[PDB]
Amino acid sequence: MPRKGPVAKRDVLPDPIYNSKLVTRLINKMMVDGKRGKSQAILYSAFDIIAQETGKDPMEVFEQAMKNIMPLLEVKARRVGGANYQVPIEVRADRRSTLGLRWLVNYARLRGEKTMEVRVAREIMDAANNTGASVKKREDTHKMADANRAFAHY
Amino acid sequence: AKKSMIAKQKRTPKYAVQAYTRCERCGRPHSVIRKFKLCRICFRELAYKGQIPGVKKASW
Amino acid sequence: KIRIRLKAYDHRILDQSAEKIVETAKRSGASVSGPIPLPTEKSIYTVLRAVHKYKDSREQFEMRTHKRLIDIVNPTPQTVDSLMRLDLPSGVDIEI
Amino acid sequence: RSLKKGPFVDDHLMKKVEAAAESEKKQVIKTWSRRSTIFPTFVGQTIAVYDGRKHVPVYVQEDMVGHKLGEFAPTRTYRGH
Amino acid sequence: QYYGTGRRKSSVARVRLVPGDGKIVINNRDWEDYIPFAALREVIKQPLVATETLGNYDVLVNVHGGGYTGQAGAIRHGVARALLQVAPEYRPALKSAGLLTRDPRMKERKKYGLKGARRAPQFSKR
Amino acid sequence: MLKYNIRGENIEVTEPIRDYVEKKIDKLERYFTETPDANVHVNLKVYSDKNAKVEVTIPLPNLVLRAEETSGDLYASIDLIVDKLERQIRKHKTKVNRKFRD
Amino acid sequence: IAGVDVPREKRIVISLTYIYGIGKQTAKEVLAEAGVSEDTRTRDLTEEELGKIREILDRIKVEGDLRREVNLNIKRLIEIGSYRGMRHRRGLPVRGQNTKNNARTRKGP
RNA sequence: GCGAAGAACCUUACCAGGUCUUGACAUCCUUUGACCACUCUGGAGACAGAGCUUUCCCGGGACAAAGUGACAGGUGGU
RNA sequence: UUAGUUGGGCACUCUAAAGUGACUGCCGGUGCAAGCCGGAGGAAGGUGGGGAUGACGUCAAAUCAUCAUGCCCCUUAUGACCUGGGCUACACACGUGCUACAAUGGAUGGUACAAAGGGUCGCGAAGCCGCGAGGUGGAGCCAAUCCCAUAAAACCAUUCUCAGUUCGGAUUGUAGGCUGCAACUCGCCUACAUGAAGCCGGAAUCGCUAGUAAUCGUGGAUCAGCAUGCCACGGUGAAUACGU
Ligand SMILES: [Mg+2]
Ligand SMILES: [Mg+2]
Ligand SMILES: [Mg+2]
Ligand SMILES: [Mg+2]
Ligand SMILES: [Mg+2]
Ligand SMILES: [Mg+2]
Ligand SMILES: [Mg+2]
Ligand SMILES: [Mg+2]
Ligand SMILES: [Mg+2]
Ligand SMILES: [Mg+2]
Ligand SMILES: [Mg+2]
Ligand SMILES: [Mg+2]
Ligand SMILES: [Mg+2]
Ligand SMILES: [Mg+2]
Ligand SMILES: [Mg+2]
Ligand SMILES: [Mg+2]
Ligand SMILES: [Mg+2]
Ligand SMILES: [Mg+2]
Ligand SMILES: [Mg+2]
Ligand SMILES: [Mg+2]
Ligand SMILES: [Mg+2]
Ligand SMILES: [Zn+2]
Repeated sequence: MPRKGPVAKRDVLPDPIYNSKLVTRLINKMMVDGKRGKSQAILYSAFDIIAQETGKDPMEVFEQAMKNIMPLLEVKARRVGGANYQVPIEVRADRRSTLGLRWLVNYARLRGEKTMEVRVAREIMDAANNTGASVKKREDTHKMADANRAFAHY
Repeated sequence: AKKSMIAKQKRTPKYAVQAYTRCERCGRPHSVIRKFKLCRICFRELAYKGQIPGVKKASW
Repeated sequence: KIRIRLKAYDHRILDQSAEKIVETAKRSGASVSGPIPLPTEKSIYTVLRAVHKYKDSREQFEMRTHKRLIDIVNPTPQTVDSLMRLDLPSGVDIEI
Repeated sequence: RSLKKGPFVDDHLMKKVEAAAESEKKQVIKTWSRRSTIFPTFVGQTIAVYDGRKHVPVYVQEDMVGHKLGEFAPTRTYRGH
Repeated sequence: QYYGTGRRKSSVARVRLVPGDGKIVINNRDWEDYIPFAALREVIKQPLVATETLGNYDVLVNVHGGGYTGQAGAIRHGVARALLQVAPEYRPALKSAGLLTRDPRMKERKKYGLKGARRAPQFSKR
Repeated sequence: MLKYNIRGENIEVTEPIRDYVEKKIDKLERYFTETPDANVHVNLKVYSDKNAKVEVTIPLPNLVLRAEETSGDLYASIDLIVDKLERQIRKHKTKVNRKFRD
Repeated sequence: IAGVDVPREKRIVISLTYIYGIGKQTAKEVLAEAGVSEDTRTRDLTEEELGKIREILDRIKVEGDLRREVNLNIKRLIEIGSYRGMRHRRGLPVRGQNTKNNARTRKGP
């Protein structure tokens, strides 16, 4: 019942070396307990594997990896009288990027290899090739949302 | 059983380890500050009265 | 070649009493440096507010002490007597 | 005394058994000091140690040297639930 | 000359600026060592990149206090205040990025009945 | 499976009293077909003018059951404290089911 | 091999600690008096190296002899009547720690 | 992780054993005015028996020696 | 000068007294007015951030045990002294915390960066000894001067290679240190060895909106000794808020 609605949003600083916004927002996503050095370093070294394994562009390939896992639709369930109906709805521009990084890192921890260094770098390779767990979940979101297209606006 | 207890604490004990501190006004054993030799209750009730120099309520 | 240490709970007495020394000292011992405001030392005492229960409700008290410093370079025969004569009130402690 | 300055032995307990060597386990010793380490001189003697409400007799062996008197006089009375 | 003493958190950084090549001196120690992170290194040059003077002046820094990031923030404010003294014509440029402002964020105080600044002990219904 | 805890003050918690409290509050199981195991807080106190008090708290997950009563003797209060508790279970359960069925 | 089978893929500093009565720190001296480097695989030491270690480890106590000594000490306390005997004989915590809660590592499940 | 901002003896308010009855703590009684402390013995200690000393200061005094009363003392209940 | 050291100077920080500064002050739009939206100046803009401050009253809420006190009760004891024991028990149930279940990690070596406090029957350095907890020693300090007091995470190199293990440390045997007249019931710490449950936790449930949560160290009260509790200090430092 309370609350005034819209609120301000945090800023992002342009990181050196790989000047980008997604990179800076990715560093803070996989950081734990405020250790910037640990989280930042594994990302910078991970881009080396991106160059050595399949060298196209460290700035690129990461790009379309994001634009291949960011969802287009979304489900925001609501409870109606008698039964709860999963209502499909669009995804805003800001949450478009947020749901990408979170899905990237949740399944980068579950990859199952020796180091987080390899695991994160390999995962974006699979996404850049329309494969992997991160790509898989977005299809689940789309399949479920498009299955309930009936009461989309109604 | 307190008048006996206060008198007991005044006189010197068998060894230096038996000795301890007691509140001067009331005489409770727990929570005594040896800067003032008052317990936490007598300290509050008498600091409000403006009789402890320097002591004032702390906002920050 | 004489230093003066002043401490007080209330600076209003301290600053006023400190000024009295400065005027009197320069009468004979003109070589007097200005008072130096040495850092104040503070202590807190958090106390349970209630009597029996309620450890979550407490109360905090403080004790701030202010200090000053007076330095004299070239003394005079009456400067010590002048310092001796000037007796500051209570609430301030002097120390030559 | 758990240090180099030890060991600690109670005076009135130590002196009583010292003059009881002529008895040679002929008299029970009734003492309260539980904080005395058992000496070699105590071996073979029987001492009654206060357990908080009464005196319990213990016969000193050679294996008991270096321990305290109270170790062989249990205080809390536990019998299960 | 060009004193631009700036602060951040618990850090105070007194910076004297002189024309030169671009060498940075911190407590008589090379600045490659004192600031290890290259990410922390770019922010030092923000007042020197809005105005094209990066390869023209030498900074002599005598910082004291605060954590390693704390001196990095306080030295950014240090040069900007000193650089603004060099020429007032840079004020609109630096103000746009918000570099003259001294950040007001400080660590809070602990409160009684709480396990920190705002952390509350676990509540049990029954 | 309910676990009890009686805080007897100014009174002795005799075994017959313990059995009486346990068996009377045990019939609430019929209503709430899955009562997750929870702790019951029961308080008893008697005044100088022969008045008895009972307080019951049964923190079910979404159901905070309470009732407090004052009567003549101890047994009347316990028998009269079921009515206040049974009302709340019937109030809370039938509120959820019928409203979501418009 | 050295009293009992030790791991092969492991390292001599780590493999030795697989016998009762030896530990990480003590493995530093037995690898020092043997004059052999710490970073050596177990399936690399020669007979001359392995011979010195067995000679060095002979002086220190090992399994069996140490296993029986500690049990003998435990037995000595059971019938002497010492307080620790009833703790050992009943399985309750022996040293000075409480029993109202948190004594499961010795009492069991 | 509440009174308890610190339970090995003390704290301690509980229990066992060993002890005292104007009393451990204040007022008014009366004789001396310092009163003790210490060493030895029995001592678990409290306490029982002996010796050295108790020097008050200025008719005043506070304490202490000695027995009596008025009296004291209760962390006993609401 | 080995070192801000010494000589020298308050230039800068710094400490603390007195002042300025933020008041919808100004501008534009909107409104009739309160006001609302945006913008400039500024370090700070809309009660800037945080504290102290808790109206009439409700719960016969808690405290006769901090203190006081009506009435009732005891008084060769329900008052007074001493030693020993207990408040530390244990088939079990619940609440609040600490440590983990490892590779963003363990181990080894090098090194940088704080704030806030305490110290006279007190803090206790250098030096020497011991693997260690610690011992001798006595400098300086009634302290912006000396001590407590080397901050830790972080950074840089090597190694371990996904296992109940070089993870985890409970538990236990032996040998020690320190306080105290005294460490068995019943203290803390050190050395060697033993090596348990535990590989992310069911139903359910808790905290938090920015220097916050999260994480890492530091100090103080009580204190001869003893805190994973309490009260304060700083280092690094997020994600999200469509909306009712
Ligand atoms: Mg003590
Ligand atoms: Mg509560
Ligand atoms: Mg009925
Ligand atoms: Mg303990
Ligand atoms: Mg709490
Ligand atoms: Mg006692
Ligand atoms: Mg005599
Ligand atoms: Mg005598
Ligand atoms: Mg206007
Ligand atoms: Mg504005
Ligand atoms: Mg107000
Ligand atoms: Mg009531
Ligand atoms: Mg009550
Ligand atoms: Mg009373
Ligand atoms: Mg307790
Ligand atoms: Mg380990
Ligand atoms: Mg012990
Ligand atoms: Mg070990
Ligand atoms: Mg298992
Ligand atoms: Mg595993
Ligand atoms: Mg301590
Ligand atoms: Zn008091």
